[PDB]
Amino acid sequence: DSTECSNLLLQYGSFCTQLNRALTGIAVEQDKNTQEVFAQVKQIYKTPPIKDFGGFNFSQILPDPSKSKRSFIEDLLFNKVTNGLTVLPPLLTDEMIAQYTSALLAGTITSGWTFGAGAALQIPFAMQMAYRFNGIGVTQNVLYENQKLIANQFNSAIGKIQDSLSSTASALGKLQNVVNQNAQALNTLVKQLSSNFGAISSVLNDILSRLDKVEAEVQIDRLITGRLQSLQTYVTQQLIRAAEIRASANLAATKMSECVLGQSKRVDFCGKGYHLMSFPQSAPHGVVFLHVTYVPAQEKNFTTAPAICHDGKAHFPREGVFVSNGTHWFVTQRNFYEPQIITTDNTFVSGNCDVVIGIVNNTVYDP
Amino acid sequence: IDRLITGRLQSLQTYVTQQLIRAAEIRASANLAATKMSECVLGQSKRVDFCGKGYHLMSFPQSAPHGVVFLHVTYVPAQEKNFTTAPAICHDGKAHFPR
Amino acid sequence: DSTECSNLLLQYGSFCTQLNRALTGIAVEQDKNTQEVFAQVKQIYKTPPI
Amino acid sequence: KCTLKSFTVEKGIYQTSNFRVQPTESIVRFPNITNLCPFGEVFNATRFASVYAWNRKRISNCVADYSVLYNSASFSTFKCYGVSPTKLNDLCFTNVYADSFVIRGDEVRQIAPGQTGKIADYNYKLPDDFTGCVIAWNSNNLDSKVGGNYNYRYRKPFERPLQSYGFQPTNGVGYQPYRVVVLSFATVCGPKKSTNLVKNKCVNFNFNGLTGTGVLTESNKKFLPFQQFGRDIADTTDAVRDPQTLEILDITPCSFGGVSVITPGTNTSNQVAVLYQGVNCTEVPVAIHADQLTPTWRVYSTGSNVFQTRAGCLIGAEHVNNSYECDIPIGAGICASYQTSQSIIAYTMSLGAENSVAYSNNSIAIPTNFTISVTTEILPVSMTKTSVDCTMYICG
Amino acid sequence: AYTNSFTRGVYYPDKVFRSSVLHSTQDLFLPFFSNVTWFHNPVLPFNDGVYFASTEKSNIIRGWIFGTTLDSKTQSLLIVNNATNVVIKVCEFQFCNDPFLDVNCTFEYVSFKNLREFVFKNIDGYFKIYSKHTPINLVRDLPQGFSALEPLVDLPIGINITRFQTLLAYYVGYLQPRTFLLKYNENGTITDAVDCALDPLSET
Ligand SMILES: *[C@@H]1O[C@H](CO)[C@@H](O[C@@H]2O[C@H](CO)[C@@H](O)[C@H](O)[C@H]2NC(C)=O)[C@H](O)[C@H]1NC(C)=O
Ligand SMILES: *[C@@H]1O[C@H](CO)[C@@H](O[C@@H]2O[C@H](CO)[C@@H](O)[C@H](O)[C@H]2NC(C)=O)[C@H](O)[C@H]1NC(C)=O
Ligand SMILES: *[C@@H]1O[C@H](CO)[C@@H](O[C@@H]2O[C@H](CO)[C@@H](O)[C@H](O)[C@H]2NC(C)=O)[C@H](O)[C@H]1NC(C)=O
Ligand SMILES: *[C@@H]1O[C@H](CO)[C@@H](O)[C@H](O)[C@H]1NC(C)=O
Ligand SMILES: *[C@@H]1O[C@H](CO)[C@@H](O)[C@H](O)[C@H]1NC(C)=O
Ligand SMILES: *[C@@H]1O[C@H](CO)[C@@H](O)[C@H](O)[C@H]1NC(C)=O
Ligand SMILES: *[C@@H]1O[C@H](CO)[C@@H](O)[C@H](O)[C@H]1NC(C)=O
Ligand SMILES: *[C@@H]1O[C@H](CO)[C@@H](O)[C@H](O)[C@H]1NC(C)=O
Ligand SMILES: *[C@@H]1O[C@H](CO)[C@@H](O)[C@H](O)[C@H]1NC(C)=O
Ligand SMILES: *[C@@H]1O[C@H](CO)[C@@H](O)[C@H](O)[C@H]1NC(C)=O
Ligand SMILES: *[C@@H]1O[C@H](CO)[C@@H](O)[C@H](O)[C@H]1NC(C)=O
Ligand SMILES: *[C@@H]1O[C@H](CO)[C@@H](O)[C@H](O)[C@H]1NC(C)=O
Ligand SMILES: *[C@@H]1O[C@H](CO)[C@@H](O)[C@H](O)[C@H]1NC(C)=O
Ligand SMILES: *[C@@H]1O[C@H](CO)[C@@H](O)[C@H](O)[C@H]1NC(C)=O
Ligand SMILES: *[C@@H]1O[C@H](CO)[C@@H](O)[C@H](O)[C@H]1NC(C)=O
Ligand SMILES: *[C@@H]1O[C@H](CO)[C@@H](O)[C@H](O)[C@H]1NC(C)=O
Repeated sequence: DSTECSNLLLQYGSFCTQLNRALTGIAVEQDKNTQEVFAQVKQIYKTPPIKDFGGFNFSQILPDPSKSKRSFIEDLLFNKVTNGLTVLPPLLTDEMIAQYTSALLAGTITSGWTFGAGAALQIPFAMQMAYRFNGIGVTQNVLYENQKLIANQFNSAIGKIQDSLSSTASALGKLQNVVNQNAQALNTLVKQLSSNFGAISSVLNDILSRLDKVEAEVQIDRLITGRLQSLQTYVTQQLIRAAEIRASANLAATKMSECVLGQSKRVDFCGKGYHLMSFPQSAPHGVVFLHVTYVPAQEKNFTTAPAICHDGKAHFPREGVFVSNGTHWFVTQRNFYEPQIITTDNTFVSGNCDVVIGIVNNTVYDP
Repeated sequence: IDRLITGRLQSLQTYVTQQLIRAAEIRASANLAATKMSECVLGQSKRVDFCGKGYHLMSFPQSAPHGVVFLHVTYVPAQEKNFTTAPAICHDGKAHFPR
Repeated sequence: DSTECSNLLLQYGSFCTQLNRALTGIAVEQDKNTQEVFAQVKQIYKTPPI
Repeated sequence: KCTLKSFTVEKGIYQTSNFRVQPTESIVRFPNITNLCPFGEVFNATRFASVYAWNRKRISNCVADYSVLYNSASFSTFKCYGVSPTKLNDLCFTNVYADSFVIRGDEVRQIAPGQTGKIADYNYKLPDDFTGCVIAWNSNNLDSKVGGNYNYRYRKPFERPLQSYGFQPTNGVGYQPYRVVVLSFATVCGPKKSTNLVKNKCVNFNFNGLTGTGVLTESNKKFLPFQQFGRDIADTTDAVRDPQTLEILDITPCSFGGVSVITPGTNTSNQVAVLYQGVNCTEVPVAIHADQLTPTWRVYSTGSNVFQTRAGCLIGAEHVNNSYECDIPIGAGICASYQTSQSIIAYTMSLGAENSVAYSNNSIAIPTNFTISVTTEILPVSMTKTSVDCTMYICG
Repeated sequence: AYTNSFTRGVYYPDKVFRSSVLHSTQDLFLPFFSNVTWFHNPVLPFNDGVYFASTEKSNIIRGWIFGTTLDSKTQSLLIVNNATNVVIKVCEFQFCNDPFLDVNCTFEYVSFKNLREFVFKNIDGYFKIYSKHTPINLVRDLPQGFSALEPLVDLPIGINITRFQTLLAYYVGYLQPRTFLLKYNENGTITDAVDCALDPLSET
């Protein structure tokens, strides 16, 4: 706010204007990035008063009216993150962001993927999980026969996440680095006001009070040059950093469209194992996904053969693999051991026994 | 003259640095457009909301200045009815599930 | 390695530190890129002899 | 229009200016002034020694009362080699060399510093470079002997052409005997003035020579006894001790922020609203174009439904009770638009219609029809190509 | 004879309040764990400035002399405590081995169970004194504990001090230009410090 300096700053033309046009480009983009991720839902879905989701217990990630009305886990995520400069508010408040994570979650719980392709269609949650099992090649009878075990494995796994997020902050390092980088950059920009840049003092009122004008203008132009270079260094760094955050916001928007609104078959995209579903939770400066996956866990060895010989015909399985326990032969679904008797209706024919390497002799049953 | 050489060189470095950052922003969009053409136009993508909202059927490329426009054909369900449902049926003491 | 020059460079303040910090962050990132691409495997699986 | 360099404006919000509250007055504080230099210890002794041959010594490490010395008629005359005594009241030296002694006025007229004659050259040696003055009174009142000037020699300041002075006892210091003295140059510095101390207003300030502008406020920091300034993490001064009243004042910035203009395009209307980003509406009618500047500007400062938001003070836009989709964004969930008879309105934006999905453990909904839908998507692919001959851009 | 200086001899470098923060600064400091000379007066060089201390239960130390020679040639600081006040003058004093007790003049001023510590330095012609007082159990060496010396006196007198001596158990160490990281507590006292050169961990 020194006028004698501001008159010299006019000599430099449009530099102290295209800087503001660049930081304005950054500032709008942060609201756009936030809207690409969360605003994928057309209507604010809300959960029923009853909670009979087939034995699954979402109460730790659904909204809590005693909390904004965030979930239990969203409160952990909000707790574990911790000179002419102006910070500006985001367009969406944290109370709006928590309504979008609520709506996405209430849609996914009551209506599966259907709200991502039209109006939300209600479905019983045990039947929704049978569709998620078919999506990974495990036959839907496997869910209903094991539903109370599967519900308890899910309920148990959510409990471990609360304990992990309670016990250490070290998981949220990706979000805490954004906060630390923003603070570190602004402190560095302010610290550089104290530097001389070869001028007789870094305090502008010293120069103006101690020197005659023809000498003072030479000193002030060093401070102008140093401070302008120190501000251009900050703005250039912020443009490079904002492109990294945009590449992450595009990935997060894609993870939400594919993992939450559907069932992605892209390997390791929605966490390790075969993907079942995922749930969004909000956090400071970002988003958290709870990816739910099916992992097979107790293998046995079996003998196998690519085909079977009956009445000269070579038989192949329709949807499964032939296996033996050493004395008998069965056809089995590939992702979970459920042996079935080998019949004309589990199999199909092509040609005779001569061409196939490793074909074996067994009875194929006719119902 | 050295002040003008210093000022004009710094003014050109500022332009070239912003164009290098803007070029990377456009290349990330060109790699996306090249992928939308390979997956949506040359195929039928199962990736939810990749090739338009609704279930994807096909899409058509149209040119535009400095870019490309995709016309995404999609299937959207309508006019639902409520029904009673059950996960399985008991016939002769055994549980049936739909294929 | 001139002392007379180094004492002048201190008056430009924090530029040298943030250059050293930028190239250090660049250097660490190359090891993370190389880890994420190749280290996707939980055990060193080995081929049978036949 | 001048911001965009265009006569036609598309719909949006444009930052056009910065608002910055001005300092209302200036506050100056220095300690309760003490240890003034005893100039009377020179100038009250002016009858004593021989003015062509006396010794002289430094006055130093005590405050130069030259402001009072300029106003006070403490001698029959005074004259200076440097500036006037009012200008000397702003100066300092390691010491002022000084002496007092009487002489015949025909010689003593040469004893003003920078003058002609044998005094300023030697007997009262003081060129025009002497940072100070000489002053005198008639010695015929007491300093002269029964024979006049014969009690002393006549031609440093008032200190060693000297010979036994001939001035007769019957007359004043301009030719007959003068009782006289002189004094001229980090320690002999003039006193520093001070004002009252003002709180809770944006002021310019100076404490002990530390300077700034800000809102001074009462504060609860506990400095150690010898500490005088407080600093924030990023070097920034944020508290001071008043040297007259040893309690601590906090320094806070004078309020400032971006000014943005909210507009439907010039095709739709010339009505606008203005947002003072991060300002509190109480502070707004200050610094830039405000309540004074006619129906062409004061409409956007004084009235037209002034309204307060978490983004800043907003002027010219009506607050509305409904919610709608966000047309032009403002911040913290506020958006604005031009609506029906038509005006600019500001409202909390609407996320979408709310919907209870009719879930129960045995109900499913199945679609009985479909719509084919064609969705447009647009993507950029290539910039305009360029190359620049910097030899020609730089040197022409 | 010599002793380990431990972490003694930090002092507040400026008249500024800072709270709950770590501040990094370069100044003339006593290096940590340096060798400090011990004595039972002998005439010593002043170098860049002196950390001085004594262990007391008797009040037998009464002052100091500083200058080039302090015998009629030129101005020299005589600094004395007489238990009524501290007394200072800068005269061209003339005396024997010292003006010790029975056990021009351009400026003047007025103001084992215990350890008394001081730092004396000259910068820009300002002669500066920092001080502290504490009880002790180690009547034999400097205690292995941390406390910061705080300013007293700050005189614009500009004299070329190059030698000094005590006026009648006491310890001498020399300041060196070093970088220190200083910890300010919630009340703006210095409460810990790192001598940045001391070891690789201190550089870290
Ligand atoms: C869902 O799981 C949560 C625990 O993760 C259950 O909440 C606890 O319930 C017991 C018994 O009412 C209380 O003692 C605990 O204090 C509850 N904990 C919390 C954090 O509220 C909850 O009861 C389960 N709900 C259902 C429907 O199974
Ligand atoms: C391989 O699987 C078959 C069918 O499960 C087993 O055959 C049955 O064995 C039980 C006794 O374990 C008998 O009671 C049944 O009558 C057998 N059924 C038939 C059709 O033979 C067979 O034991 C299994 N082999 C091994 C080594 O466990
Ligand atoms: C599978 O069964 C067929 C007969 O159904 C076996 O083929 C015959 O095997 C005998 C003994 O080697 C020969 O005498 C016949 O000439 C074979 N006939 C044919 C058409 O090849 C066959 O060997 C059995 N396969 C295995 C692996 O045991
Ligand atoms: C399969 O059998 C081999 C030995 O024949 C053994 O090394 C291997 O661990 C077995 N695997 C399982 C899953 O039992
Ligand atoms: C496996 O290899 C053995 C030894 O060469 C061979 O006899 C057998 O037919 C092969 N079986 C299959 C299924 O490839
Ligand atoms: C489905 O049934 C519920 C009551 O069970 C009703 O509220 C809802 O409007 C019905 N929806 C449709 C599409 O018929
Ligand atoms: C300054 O002088 C006033 C009286 O004029 C007195 O009340 C006040 O305590 C003094 N303050 C200091 C710091 O000497
Ligand atoms: C804007 O309005 C003017 C008339 O006021 C008209 O001539 C012009 O074509 C309009 N432009 C657009 C883009 O609508
Ligand atoms: C400052 O702004 C708040 C709202 O942020 C308002 O309630 C308050 O009255 C304003 N303060 C003054 C002194 O006008
Ligand atoms: C909006 O409604 C509230 C009551 O909920 C009322 O106090 C307020 O005056 C209304 N404002 C407008 C602009 O209608
Ligand atoms: C399905 O919708 C179309 C319009 O999209 C309508 O013409 C047609 O009659 C509907 N058919 C049925 C069976 O409802
Ligand atoms: C000097 O001090 C160091 C510790 O800093 C010590 O190792 C060394 O032995 C000392 N030298 C003498 C001569 O006492
Ligand atoms: C006394 O001070 C003068 C300068 O003011 C100097 O020439 C002289 O040598 C000094 N004498 C002594 C004894 O310090
Ligand atoms: C101690 O010094 C003071 C001046 O600081 C003086 O008045 C007093 O007489 C001195 N007393 C002794 C015992 O030297
Ligand atoms: C101090 O001594 C140095 C030479 O050692 C000399 O340059 C300087 O002028 C002296 N200053 C004073 C005040 O005697
Ligand atoms: C800070 O100072 C107050 C008195 O001003 C004292 O009561 C408190 O114990 C001190 N706290 C610390 C951390 O030293």
